[PDB]
Amino acid sequence: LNGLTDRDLCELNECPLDPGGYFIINGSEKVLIAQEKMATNTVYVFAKKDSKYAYTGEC
Amino acid sequence: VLLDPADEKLLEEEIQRSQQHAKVVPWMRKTEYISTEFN
Repeated sequence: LNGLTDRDLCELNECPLDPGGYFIINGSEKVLIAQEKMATNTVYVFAKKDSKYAYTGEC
Repeated sequence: VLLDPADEKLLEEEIQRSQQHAKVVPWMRKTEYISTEFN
């Protein structure tokens, strides 16, 4: 469905407005939700005062 | 016949408004419908 015209999308019975970005898995439309995380390879410093540590650096 | 648009206008009784539809109003656009030719 790539580089494909409105005429062709209509002829495939598929929406021209459909964004994309989802999977069909057993005839179900599935989206992968963007999971956030702490950035890799980047040093951080925090105060876990609830411990033997006054400060912890992390990577 | 010998007649003029100046004469023609005089045959009517009264025929000779709200002009503000076509105002600029930079905060007011136009509408969009369903074509068959787009991105």
